[PDB]
Amino acid sequence: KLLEHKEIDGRLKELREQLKELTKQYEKSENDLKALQSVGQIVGEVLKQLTEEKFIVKATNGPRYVVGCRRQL
Amino acid sequence: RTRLLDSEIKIMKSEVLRVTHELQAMKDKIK
Repeated sequence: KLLEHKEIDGRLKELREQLKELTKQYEKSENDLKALQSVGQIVGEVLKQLTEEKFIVKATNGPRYVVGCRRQL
Repeated sequence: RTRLLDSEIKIMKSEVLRVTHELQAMKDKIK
């Protein structure tokens, strides 16, 4: 009628706002879970180009390796 | 009356929304 749920709408809005913020953190957490599947990569410097798909690289910890190259790079 | 039915419908919707939201939003964080 004249009043209806206009006055009661205040309680619903307050409850929804508090619960709405909780779901926001869930999106943030998912970002972390998307990083747990990314592993590290050894770091070394290129020494020479034997061929188009073969390189001589020495990891800056240990030995010298002959390794390939990613196509896109 | 005409607004009596509307009030009952709104109350029923609120109960479902509160239960449904917890079962989905809260579960994702805990999982």
